[PDB]
Amino acid sequence: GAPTPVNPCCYYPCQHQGICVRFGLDRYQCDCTRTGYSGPNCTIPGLWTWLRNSLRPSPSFTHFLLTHGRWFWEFVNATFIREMLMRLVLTVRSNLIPSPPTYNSAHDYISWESFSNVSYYTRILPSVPKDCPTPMGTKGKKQLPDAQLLARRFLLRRKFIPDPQGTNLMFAFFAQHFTHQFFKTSGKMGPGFTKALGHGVDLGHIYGDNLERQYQLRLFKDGKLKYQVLDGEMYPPSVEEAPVLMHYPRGIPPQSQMAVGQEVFGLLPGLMLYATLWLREHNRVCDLLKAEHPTWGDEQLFQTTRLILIGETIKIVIEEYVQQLSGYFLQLKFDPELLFGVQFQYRNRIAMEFNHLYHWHPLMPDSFKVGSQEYSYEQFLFNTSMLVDYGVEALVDAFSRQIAGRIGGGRNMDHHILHVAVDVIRESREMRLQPFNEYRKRFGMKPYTSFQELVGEKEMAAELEELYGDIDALEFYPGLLLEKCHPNSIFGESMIEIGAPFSLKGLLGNPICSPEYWKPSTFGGEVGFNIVKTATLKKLVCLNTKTCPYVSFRVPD
Amino acid sequence: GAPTPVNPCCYYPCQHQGICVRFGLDRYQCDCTRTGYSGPNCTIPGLWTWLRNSLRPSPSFTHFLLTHGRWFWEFVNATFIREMLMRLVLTVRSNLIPSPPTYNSAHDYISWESFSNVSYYTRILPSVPKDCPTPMGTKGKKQLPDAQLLARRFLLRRKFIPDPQGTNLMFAFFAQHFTHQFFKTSGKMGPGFTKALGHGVDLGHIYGDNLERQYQLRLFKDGKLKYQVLDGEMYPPSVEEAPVLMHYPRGIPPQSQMAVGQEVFGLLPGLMLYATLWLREHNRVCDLLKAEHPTWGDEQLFQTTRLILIGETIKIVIEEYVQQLSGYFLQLKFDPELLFGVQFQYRNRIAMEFNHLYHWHPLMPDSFKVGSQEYSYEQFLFNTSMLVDYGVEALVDAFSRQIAGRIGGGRNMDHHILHVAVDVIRESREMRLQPFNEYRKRFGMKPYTSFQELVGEKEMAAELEELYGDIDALEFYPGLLLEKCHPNSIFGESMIEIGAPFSLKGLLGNPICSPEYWKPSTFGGEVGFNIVKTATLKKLVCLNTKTCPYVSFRVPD
Ligand SMILES: *[C@@H]1O[C@H](CO)[C@@H](O[C@@H]2O[C@H](CO)[C@@H](O)[C@H](O)[C@H]2NC(C)=O)[C@H](O)[C@H]1NC(C)=O
Ligand SMILES: *[C@@H]1O[C@H](CO)[C@@H](O[C@@H]2O[C@H](CO)[C@@H](O)[C@H](O)[C@H]2NC(C)=O)[C@H](O)[C@H]1NC(C)=O
Ligand SMILES: *[C@@H]1O[C@H](CO)[C@@H](O[C@@H]2O[C@H](CO)[C@@H](O)[C@H](O)[C@H]2NC(C)=O)[C@H](O)[C@H]1NC(C)=O
Ligand SMILES: *[C@@H]1O[C@H](CO)[C@@H](O[C@@H]2O[C@H](CO)[C@@H](O)[C@H](O)[C@H]2NC(C)=O)[C@H](O)[C@H]1NC(C)=O
Repeated sequence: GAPTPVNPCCYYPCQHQGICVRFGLDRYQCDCTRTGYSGPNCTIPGLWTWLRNSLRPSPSFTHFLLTHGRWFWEFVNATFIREMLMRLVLTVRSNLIPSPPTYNSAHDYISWESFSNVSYYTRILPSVPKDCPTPMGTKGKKQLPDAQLLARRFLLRRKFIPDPQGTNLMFAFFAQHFTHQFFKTSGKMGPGFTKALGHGVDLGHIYGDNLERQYQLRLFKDGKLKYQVLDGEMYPPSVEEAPVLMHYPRGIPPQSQMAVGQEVFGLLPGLMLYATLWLREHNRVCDLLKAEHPTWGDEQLFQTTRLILIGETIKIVIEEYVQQLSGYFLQLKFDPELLFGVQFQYRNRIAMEFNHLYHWHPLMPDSFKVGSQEYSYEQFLFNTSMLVDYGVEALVDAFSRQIAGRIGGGRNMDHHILHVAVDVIRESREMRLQPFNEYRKRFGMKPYTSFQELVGEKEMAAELEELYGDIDALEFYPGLLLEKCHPNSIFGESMIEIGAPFSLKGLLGNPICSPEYWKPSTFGGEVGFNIVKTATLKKLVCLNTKTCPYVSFRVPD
Repeated sequence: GAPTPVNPCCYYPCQHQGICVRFGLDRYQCDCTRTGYSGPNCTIPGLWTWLRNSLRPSPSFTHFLLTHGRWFWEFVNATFIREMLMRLVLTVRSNLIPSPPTYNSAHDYISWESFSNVSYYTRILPSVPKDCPTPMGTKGKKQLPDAQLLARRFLLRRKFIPDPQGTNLMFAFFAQHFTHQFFKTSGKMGPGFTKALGHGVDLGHIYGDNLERQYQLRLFKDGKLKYQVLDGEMYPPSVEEAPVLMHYPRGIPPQSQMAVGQEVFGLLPGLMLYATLWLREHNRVCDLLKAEHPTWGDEQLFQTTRLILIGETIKIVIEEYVQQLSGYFLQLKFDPELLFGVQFQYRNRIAMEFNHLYHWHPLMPDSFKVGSQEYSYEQFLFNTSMLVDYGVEALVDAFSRQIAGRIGGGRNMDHHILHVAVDVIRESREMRLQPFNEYRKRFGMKPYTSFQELVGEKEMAAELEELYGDIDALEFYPGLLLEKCHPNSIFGESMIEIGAPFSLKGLLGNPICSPEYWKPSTFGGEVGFNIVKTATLKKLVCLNTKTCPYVSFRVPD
């Protein structure tokens, strides 16, 4: 007879990535192995770490240096300091992600099932044990706030708040397209599994997440994908030409449906726009390789073109996508040679927290203005002809001229897609993610002392306090999307400091960035190795279109 | 109209791991990227490589230093020079294996299908193109020698030639058991595929190569495996208790069959001996963890014990298995911390050449002497009661007292298993492996100038020449098993210089050897982390048996 002692790991006693291990019935034991710190809680700093801890600048101070005084960055970008700084950004950001994946949605410990079964989403911090007092550990209330009252009172958009950095819809449809290749949650299996077993930039949203779908999408002649030429322009093939199951709506004839790598891409003109572009790019590279290598088979023309398009994707994401997102004056550079000196596992496992912080649905606008007229949400969604009605040139120019919404600060998510945020809050609770403050301590940040320190103003913090009860019990999604934005930035501090470790580890953590693959012979000679380099977003649109329209991630000024 | 020019890569023009790339119709282009050398054939040495190339000792000279003058090695083993040398052996041997796997049985080039589809055997050197003059490239005859006349005239044993190092059958049954966890060729798919997707030391031959087989083999109580206690001793469960398909012979009742991880282990008393031992070891560790962690579930008791047994396997293979095999006076040490300074991918992909050089069937003796009597091959094979008739103690002592056969030099493969060598020569030809000399140049060795330089004597070289026609056309299997043995060694030079890169890369290339996993919390506290360390072969037998018999890899002297 006893009051059933509390699980000591509910208090999160370990600090600095210390592993809480339960011993006996009520004791714990923090494993501070190579965590830099020692002691019963990994709070006593070692010699080397006490030096770096008292010399590390504030994370909000580093972002200030990278966004002011442009004259200093003009010189850095034109010397070898740029390469030397890039080696520092890639090394420091990647050290936070475990080199082999530690845990997953079923095991809160190192295990061979967590390492081998690639059908699982991995994770960085283990889940809250089911025998904790509160559903968030030891702090907060006995029942979390309402999932819909949270999304309506804080996340629902009232009026469109533009992005201060000028990010356009061409970036939004790129983000949705580029991420659906490793964010594919299986509805039949559950909320912690993925059909995208590639776990990174495999372009599974172009060639299919399996092999049968890949064969049915390929022409098997000159290594090309099946292409359907419509009134002069080249579009992806019709569904009856490439009979792979697409999630097209019922009733629309197969002459209108278009088969692509992903199953859902045919439900938006923007998602179908990029799938048309990469298919034009894929068939474009196949012509340039057959010229250099006539004595090549069908398979080698395809598998070598895949690595090239994987190469262009990693470059455009590093030097244009992340660049626009950060707003840094320091020009980012995708050079895998910068990591040849460091120990860096060229493997990646998609974490369930990365899927979480990537819900940038506030990007989407109130309506979609394609040139002359202005399509509504019900007119834009599931439109099976707008891509062919306008062509790639018109839609690319149209999306590059409309501003997207600010991410941080909250109250900027359009109400047609507010239900996605409610599924995120619900999934975050069924995965049992640790509080927002506990994830900051994992990513080198002090926890928020008050609620006003999080949101920035007094009114929103007052309601967020009575709902949760404690700042150490705030969930992961609200803290990210309700955090106060940096001045003239797209989102708050915690979005940059947590999102950057996952991105660079997922981009440079590709086998093509390894010394074994980063050769010109991998991409079929120097002709193909120079397609990976010098690859821009304009060279993706304007090299595959009849005319060259305006295409970038910012709106004209 | 033309004579259809020869494929220039049939001449293997590139040297020093240079990649032959075909350009146009008849030209080639060697990619010497980071190969150390430059020029049209990667034959012109760079500055750093010309220094190391004129200062690298002979591979037959390094083996002489490690096998003579024991007094010098007494001091090295008792100082930090042992650790410093071990860091050198692990780093230099592993640099030959590609960090991500380069090619496989279907692609002779870097490709995402070669990297992602783990159902393939990878490879180090690409295959001979189908448009080469000879089946071995450009040298040799138009038809390779007979597969059976080669195995009967050179590989077939005449009289038993013992192992000069004293390797016993306890080593042989360990080798066959330990390797069947990553050497499982799928008969239905073909000769280049594997059912052992773990690709390393996953102990899939204990817990099953899939998940359904794992569940059906587990007791799901205290994380143990289903165990069948027979007359006091603990044996693996009967097949009707763990209904997973075993390849037991037809007719024998299920009361006699025993279900284990692998399907074939029930066809030898030696294979069933180790499966009984590890099952006793697995259920032994489960008792030691439940004491330290009472508040643990069934899953964590199992998955943590798996990592411990994976840890003991890597240690016993490094410090006892490879140690006995090498005969070095330098004591080998399994310390993953020695690779924390080097860039080392803690991932492994099983190569088809590693499956090749591991055909040590000359280990098997003429007959099996179990204590008093002497069982023949037809009495030993498929014996469903000898393990229970004698117990683990008797069979372990019996196998540790009988010498095994020499591997190199040829003419030492027992005729009951000579058909395995014929399948190896046939598989080597259907995989189209490069000549034996071309694999030596890949593993830092000069090619054999003559046939006498290979075998050592005049008569065997004379017949091997008229069969093949050229020393640059000798296949991979005969060159390995017909090579002249080192003085008083188990096999020749090329077996040590090619086998060591694959082993250390496959042992240290495990995620548990990574800094992220090599913590005491991974193995459930310091109690379990010290089971991985100090784990010996005697502590595997004598800690799970009633009596402690003689158990080692050598025979008493
Ligand atoms: C280590 O961390 C814990 C958790 O934050 C600290 O809190 C103690 O938790 C134990 C639970 O077993 C309680 O019995 C103590 O009363 C708690 N202490 C306090 C001050 O609240 C613990 O103090 C930390 N240990 C050290 C040495 O700092
Ligand atoms: C799908 O998009 C097409 C155009 O891309 C829509 O058809 C146009 O609708 C506008 C109304 O704003 C008319 O002015 C045009 O004449 C139409 N053109 C064509 C070719 O149809 C269509 O209505 C959209 N479908 C849905 C369901 O909204
Ligand atoms: C590079 O390696 C090749 C292959 O060993 C050498 O052999 C030449 O191969 C080409 C095939 O295109 C023939 O036309 C030449 O006649 C071969 N040369 C000789 C001497 O046999 C080639 O010589 C090497 N190149 C260099 C510069 O050493
Ligand atoms: C399987 O092995 C058992 C013993 O492990 C064999 O049975 C023994 O055979 C010997 C003959 O050398 C007899 O002297 C023993 O009395 C037998 N003991 C038992 C318990 O049967 C058996 O013959 C073997 N089976 C085959 C097919 O060879």
